[PDB]
Amino acid sequence: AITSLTTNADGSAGATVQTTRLPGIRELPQRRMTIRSLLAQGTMEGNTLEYVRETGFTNAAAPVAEGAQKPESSLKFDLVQTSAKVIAHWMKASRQILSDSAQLQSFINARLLRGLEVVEENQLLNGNGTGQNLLGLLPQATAFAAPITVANATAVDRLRLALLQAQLAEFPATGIVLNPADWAGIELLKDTQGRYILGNPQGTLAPTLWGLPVVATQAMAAGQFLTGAFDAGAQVFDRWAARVEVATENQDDFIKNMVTILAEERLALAVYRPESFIKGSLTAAA
Amino acid sequence: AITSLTTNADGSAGATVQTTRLPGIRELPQRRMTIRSLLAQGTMEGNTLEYVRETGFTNAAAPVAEGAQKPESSLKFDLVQTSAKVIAHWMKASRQILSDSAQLQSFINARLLRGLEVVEENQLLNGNGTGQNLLGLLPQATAFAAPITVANATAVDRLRLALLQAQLAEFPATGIVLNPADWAGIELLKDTQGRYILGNPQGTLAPTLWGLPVVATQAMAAGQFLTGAFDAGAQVFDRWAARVEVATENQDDFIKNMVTILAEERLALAVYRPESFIKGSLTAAA
Amino acid sequence: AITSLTTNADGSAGATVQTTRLPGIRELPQRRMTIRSLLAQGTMEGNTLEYVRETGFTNAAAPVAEGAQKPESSLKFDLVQTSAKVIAHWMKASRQILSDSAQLQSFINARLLRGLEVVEENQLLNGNGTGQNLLGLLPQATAFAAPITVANATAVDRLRLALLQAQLAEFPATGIVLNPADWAGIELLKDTQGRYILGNPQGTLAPTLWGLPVVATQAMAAGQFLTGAFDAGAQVFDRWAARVEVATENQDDFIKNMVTILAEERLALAVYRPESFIKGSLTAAA
Amino acid sequence: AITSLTTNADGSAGATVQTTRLPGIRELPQRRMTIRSLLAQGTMEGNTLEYVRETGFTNAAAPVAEGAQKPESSLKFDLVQTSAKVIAHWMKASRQILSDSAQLQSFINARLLRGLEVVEENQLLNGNGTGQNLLGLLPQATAFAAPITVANATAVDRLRLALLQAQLAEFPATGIVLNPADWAGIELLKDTQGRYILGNPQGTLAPTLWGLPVVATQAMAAGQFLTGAFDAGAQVFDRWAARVEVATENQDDFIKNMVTILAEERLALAVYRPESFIKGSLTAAA
Amino acid sequence: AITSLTTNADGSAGATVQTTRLPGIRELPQRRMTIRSLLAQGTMEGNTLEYVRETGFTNAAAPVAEGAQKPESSLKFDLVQTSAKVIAHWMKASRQILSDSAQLQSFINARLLRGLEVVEENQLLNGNGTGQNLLGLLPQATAFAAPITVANATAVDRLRLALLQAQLAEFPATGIVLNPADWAGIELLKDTQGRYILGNPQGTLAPTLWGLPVVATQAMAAGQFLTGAFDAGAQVFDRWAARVEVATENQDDFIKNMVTILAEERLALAVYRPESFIKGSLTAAA
Amino acid sequence: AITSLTTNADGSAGATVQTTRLPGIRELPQRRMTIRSLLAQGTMEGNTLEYVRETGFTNAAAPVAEGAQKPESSLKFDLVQTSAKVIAHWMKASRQILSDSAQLQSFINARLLRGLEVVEENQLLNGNGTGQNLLGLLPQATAFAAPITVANATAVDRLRLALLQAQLAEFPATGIVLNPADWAGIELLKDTQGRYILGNPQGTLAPTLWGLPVVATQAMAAGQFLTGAFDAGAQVFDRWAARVEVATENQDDFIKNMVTILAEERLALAVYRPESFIKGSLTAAA
Amino acid sequence: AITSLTTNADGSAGATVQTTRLPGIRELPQRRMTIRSLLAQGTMEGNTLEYVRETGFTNAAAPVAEGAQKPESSLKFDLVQTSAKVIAHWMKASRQILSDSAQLQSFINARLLRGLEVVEENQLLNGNGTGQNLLGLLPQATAFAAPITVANATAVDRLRLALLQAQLAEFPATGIVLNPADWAGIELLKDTQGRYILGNPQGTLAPTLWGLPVVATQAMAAGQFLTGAFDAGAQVFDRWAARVEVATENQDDFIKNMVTILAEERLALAVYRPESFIKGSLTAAA
Repeated sequence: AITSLTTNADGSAGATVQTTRLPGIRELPQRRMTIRSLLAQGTMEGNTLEYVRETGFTNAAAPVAEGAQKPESSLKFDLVQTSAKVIAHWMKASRQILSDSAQLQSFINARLLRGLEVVEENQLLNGNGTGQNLLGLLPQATAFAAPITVANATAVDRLRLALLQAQLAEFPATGIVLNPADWAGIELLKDTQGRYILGNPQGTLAPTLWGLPVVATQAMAAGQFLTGAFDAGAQVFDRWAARVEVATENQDDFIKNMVTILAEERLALAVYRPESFIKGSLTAAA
Repeated sequence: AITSLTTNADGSAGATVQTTRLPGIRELPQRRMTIRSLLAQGTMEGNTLEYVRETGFTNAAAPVAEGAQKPESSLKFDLVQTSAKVIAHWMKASRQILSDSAQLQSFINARLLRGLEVVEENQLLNGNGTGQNLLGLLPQATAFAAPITVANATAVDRLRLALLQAQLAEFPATGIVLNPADWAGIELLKDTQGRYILGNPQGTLAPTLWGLPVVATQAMAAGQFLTGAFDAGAQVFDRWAARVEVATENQDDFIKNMVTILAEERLALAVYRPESFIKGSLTAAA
Repeated sequence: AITSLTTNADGSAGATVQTTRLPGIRELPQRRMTIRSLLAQGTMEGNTLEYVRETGFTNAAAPVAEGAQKPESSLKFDLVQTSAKVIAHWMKASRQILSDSAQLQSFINARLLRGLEVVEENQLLNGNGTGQNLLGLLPQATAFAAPITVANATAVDRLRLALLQAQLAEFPATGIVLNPADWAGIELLKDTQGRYILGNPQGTLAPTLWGLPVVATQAMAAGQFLTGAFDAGAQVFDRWAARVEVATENQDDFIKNMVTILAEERLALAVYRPESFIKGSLTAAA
Repeated sequence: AITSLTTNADGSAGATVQTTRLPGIRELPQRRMTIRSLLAQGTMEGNTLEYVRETGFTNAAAPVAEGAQKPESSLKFDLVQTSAKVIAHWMKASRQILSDSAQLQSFINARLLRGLEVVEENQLLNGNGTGQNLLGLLPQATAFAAPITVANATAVDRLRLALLQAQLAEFPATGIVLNPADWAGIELLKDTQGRYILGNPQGTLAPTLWGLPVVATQAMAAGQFLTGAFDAGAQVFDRWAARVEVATENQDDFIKNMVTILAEERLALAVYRPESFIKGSLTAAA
Repeated sequence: AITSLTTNADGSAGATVQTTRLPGIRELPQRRMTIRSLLAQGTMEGNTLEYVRETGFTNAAAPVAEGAQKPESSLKFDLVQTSAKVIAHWMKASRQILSDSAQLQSFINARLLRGLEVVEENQLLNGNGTGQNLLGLLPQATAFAAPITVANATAVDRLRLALLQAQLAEFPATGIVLNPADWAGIELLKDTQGRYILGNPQGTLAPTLWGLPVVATQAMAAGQFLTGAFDAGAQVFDRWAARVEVATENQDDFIKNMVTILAEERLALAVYRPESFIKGSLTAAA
Repeated sequence: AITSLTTNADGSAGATVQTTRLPGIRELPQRRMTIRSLLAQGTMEGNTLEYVRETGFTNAAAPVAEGAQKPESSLKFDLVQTSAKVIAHWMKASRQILSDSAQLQSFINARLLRGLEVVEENQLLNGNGTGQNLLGLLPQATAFAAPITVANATAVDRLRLALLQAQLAEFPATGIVLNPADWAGIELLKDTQGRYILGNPQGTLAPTLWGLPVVATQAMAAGQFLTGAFDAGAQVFDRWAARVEVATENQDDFIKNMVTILAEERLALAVYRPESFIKGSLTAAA
Repeated sequence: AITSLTTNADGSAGATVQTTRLPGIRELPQRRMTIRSLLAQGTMEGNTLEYVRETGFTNAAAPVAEGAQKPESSLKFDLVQTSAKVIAHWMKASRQILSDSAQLQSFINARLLRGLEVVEENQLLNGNGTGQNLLGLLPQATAFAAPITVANATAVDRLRLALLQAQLAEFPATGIVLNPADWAGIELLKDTQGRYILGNPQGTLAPTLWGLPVVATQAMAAGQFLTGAFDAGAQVFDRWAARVEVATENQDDFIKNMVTILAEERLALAVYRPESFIKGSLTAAA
């Protein structure tokens, strides 16, 4: 009998129907990439930067008599330099594949310059600074030392101690950065009875601790926190931009009907006062 | 000794009284069958649907030297197709038994309509997908792994960990489905002193948890939960509607005084994102 | 010396003073008779009541191929019947004791039919139904089995578990019935510190719990509870009414100057769904 | 020189200054005497009051078969009688003391009238009943027994248990009476942590407990409480009123220039239902 | 060289600049002296006052038989006398010091009155009465004995027990007076955890306890308290006033150019009820 | 290949790129300059200030007998002197370094001005007064002796004891000054169950304790407090401004090509009440 | 008679002549300041200056075939730095002398400037470079090596060979600097028969040898010569100028009524190509 089969037997009649194509493409998810918005921004017109910073001030001012002579003071200075690194990548597509799927060219243009961001931020936060890498905020900040003793340390108390330590250095903190896996663990704090300190099973938690903005990014290792003033403690200078270029004659690609697409960034980072950033671990690690 | 006895003896006279009959028919109780309204609905034509998705991205971006070769990158696509299945069932009623029960016809119709919903819900929840079956949400869900370690196991804590794991993969959750027994167990959580954390003996608990709606259904085994975004994570495409037909000449039924009544639905299901659904145990089981 | 003494001594004169009688008769207090108003009321005019109920519904719906034969279903029905019982009692009094206290007859008439309600309620609530008794709600409901495990055994927890078990049978509860002593023991619930969870020494506690009304009748045994929906679960049919009648020649009471008074009830009870009633013990009993 | 001295030396002159007398007489304070207002008031015209009360009633209503015989019930009655007692006292004064201070007569009259109420209330509350005394509420009140069990013996728990015991006998309570010292001791109740339960150091406490008015009188012994309904539980009948008379020829008081004053009350007390009053001790006494 | 020295050497020139004088006199601080505002005021015209007060009342009223003699009562009276004392002092000043510093005249006048008030309050509060002293409240009030027993000795419980002891003698209190060094100790009460009972570190505490006003004065000894009804149990009578006299010829102040100033008070105190005031300590004193 | 290398190989061309200098100088932070604002300010037009105090006031004011000489008493006065002191300093700059870096004249002026105020506050706070220094508030303050004894020594308890000791001397306090480390330690105060007393992780703590404003300054050593009244307890008199002068011919600086810059302040301090300041240690130190 | 005499005799009226003074001051002779005019001029800001020098060029250009490849060339650079030096001197006069004659101040200024010019030239021609000396042209010039052999090698022959050697490196010479004594000795060269080598002494032309103008200055030591391209091989950068300053207040000059005048200058010298200068000795053996 007539059926939906598509074989070569009698009464197949399966090719009369056609498949329906659902519109759109199921794209992969992307992260938030909020690190760059914290710091200040600027431009340069070269390869290296240079700035001068004060280092000392004696201030030998004392009360003096009527006939005696006043004492003298002095001061010192120092110089700091940096450098700019470049990150780039390319991708090659044939000519027949293009102009067949209309929304692919632009698709690639959206997938290239996005991939520049991720690595860039991974360079901005924790870059070892050796080779062609960059020097990040995390491997350049100071360590966590307790100013005052507390009998039983808690993850919330340790952050307040870090704030106090940053304030004793005349550098008030402005923001906190830590892993979302730990910002959620903070919501799961218990007393010795069983109540919740910050968590609320029938609500949500605002992103604020001790009156300072707090941010969670996947680029931070689990069990670490970085606190301090970001707007006035560091800056990012853009030498080049995130432009995307198309080349149709690279190597022997003209006589093989292909094309290549390239993107590059060339940014740089400067940290004026490394002692205004505190980095530490949330766990005691006894 | 005239009594109400009906036995064949002296002075029985028990057959004079006639028993009365209470009107109406008492039926078995029903369930809710409320997982279809969670998802989205749509219409289809033909037998097969197909969609195109992105299945990879390399993003091999890295810093480069001044005169070195830039790194490569690549994309990858895939096409996934789903088919439509038919669910149907019939029963056969003698012609003489009808017209003696004036309400049997509507009862049969209602039972046939209700019988499709149960099997539809069972297939939508957890269907093997081999043969004529339909692939359901539960078999495609990812396993539950705790991102962090918590001191004491609690259903609220486990649900929060599941939400965190959902959020780590850039797939925010929207709804929770769990057994009503576990909801009652949650409502009976206490302290070390003996107070109630969420329960209210002089009231009732609202149906929400961690800002996400929670739904209780007997369709899931006790000690299991399922969290995800149903409004966009899957869809149900209907080909036919629930239809009922009555036949009097099927086979040799004209010469046997019988009728047949048959019902059929022919729906189908499409799951865009298998990784956006999390299933697991609400108890530690360790 | 004229005094108030009433002896045989000289100058007693104490018998001239009369003693007066306080009007009215002081009688014992009565009960509330709460059970009967909970259920539904009706009238019957026979000896036996019967109704038809569905017992099975074989669902065999399943997916099928394009050229495969569809499955079959089946139904069943049964009849359930009950009967009407009679409770009655009489009282015989002398003929001289009447017309001496003119109000004894009315007192006996009132008490004779007022004592029927207590036995009627006791039979309605707890009657084993074997022999001449009536089948009550208590011996026919289902025993309390814990659906989920709870570490500590409190009365409110067991009540919540009973409501959960009732809901698991797709039968929501509507009322709770238990002894007033157990409802008073609930107010005296202390923490480990010494505070009260529900009670208020300067106020009173409303007769509600978990959103369900609670009734405390002395008819319920101490240490037991019964939960369920009463309006749509069972009914009581009144065949006869409160009938009180007098007789002067019963037995040899014409040659003894006596009289007899009689009262009878002749009610019936029909229970529809024994699965919607949960009976249990408030204590752990283990 | 001239001074304020009053000796025989020269220039004393101190006797020319008199002494000012402060007007009025300072008096001892007064109690409240707030038990007579709890009971009902009545009048009697003889010496003895009698009333008939309907004691225990046993019904035997039970289900019966088709031809079996019906059960039998019975009643009982009792008659109780009371008596009237007299309380009086007199005081003797001289005629030279009178007519010197024109306010001693009214003072003695008021003192004689007031001194009766103290002993009258002492008899009404706690009267032995043996001899010429008057049987009070406390000797005939019902002892305290625990219907249910409680771990910690706190006074509020004991009062609630007493209210429960009164309610079980179908005799609701309406008032509580106890010593003010015990009320203050109840005020200073502590948890295990150290906080107050009912006492508010910056405020006061309302005169209610468990929804029933509470009265603190010095008449009740320390460590005792009496609860029940007072309006319908007893009555006081006034044969004579507070009567005061003055005599001059009494005994040989005409040749001694004296006078005598006498005061009499002659009240009586009747208790209808002796089992509606519960008496007990607040302490464990174990 | 020219300098700011004042020696006899060359180039001193330091005497050409004068010293600027800051206006006003920096004075010593004074207390409040609010003891006299607690009691009532009055005016007397002689030297001695006396009042008459009832002392006792036997009230030997008892129930009597029909023909028995009735019991006899009795009463008493007493007369109590007071006295008036004088406190005064004087100052001697040279005639040339005045009119050189114009404000010394009023300064001496104010100091005289302040010296009068301080000794007045110190004598009113506690004077042994021997010699020319005055009889104060401290050596005349009744000691403290706890009517009941409390497990934990806290100052607030001791004050409540003092109020109870005042009530048991039928003398309600109106105010409490104690050292301000103990108000802080009361404000510093803790739980067994570490919380605060009364005082909040972020506010102020109202001066009230158990509904009675609290007065803190340095005059009361540290560790002692005194409570009672001040406005009705004592009074202060003013024979003379606080006038000031100025004399020029005292002994030889006319030929030695002096002047003298004198101040006198001449007050008296009358205490009616020495049992309405209770004094005691706040510690356990064991 | 032309690159950015700077070696002696071919195609180096690394010397053609010049560094860029960021404008401005990165300077060290200030602290608060907050002590001066607490005290009151005034102006003087000389070299020495004086004021007059009254110190002793004997008070006999005793009760006197009739005909006896009244006792006498006396006053006292004295003068207090204070002198102005000059604090100043200078700095020597080469003539070559000036006019090469344009921003050194303004920088040096600003740093001299800022270094004046640090010594100003350090001398106002704790100066021993010997030599040519000032006598500050700290050495004139009163040691901390606890009036009462408190079991648990908390920082807030010690502060309350300080306010109590201030109040006992008729010198109420107005402000509190302590290290910010102790303020942070006060924020992290725990119960025994692990909760917070004053701290709030989702907010900030207002600077107020016991109704007194609190300022935290690095000037106080760790663990010290200086409770007192500042506005009316001391004053600061300014004579000279904080002008800055430049000289190009001081000594032999014309033949050495040098310049000098000088700054002078010449303030003075006058403390009226040395007894209203209580200094002490916050830690138990026992 | 009346003659122009001065003796004390008749006539002799020659003491009324008023001998006239010729305006202006005749002065010593000075050199012509030749060296500075040869080199290039420029202005500099700061203390040190840097410049980039090209130190290689391959220039692999060659003819190419029809379809052959092309060669590459490449380059290389480097960078070098130079500092600045200070030359100054001063003189002091008495403010009486330079107030009597105005022109002496201008003469002093001119003499100071001329001394600065002379010292500047002497440092430019030959400086050690150690300490604060400049690095002149002479200590940097390359040695002299004869490219062509000659028989007798007189001074003229050696100079011609030096010009040939300078030309053989694409740096044509522009002048010769040598001592005036050496130039005179060269001009007085005698032939074998008695004539002059350099033409005849009748030529009225500026000094010139081999078509190049010679410079006869005493700054260079006798017996040596320097040749090269001054106009494009060396630059003099003026940071400051030859200004003059006057100071009236100094070490102690205000007391002694003196005044000081200072003249000072800063300069730098840059030698781009040290191989463009040939230095040598005119005598072959020495």
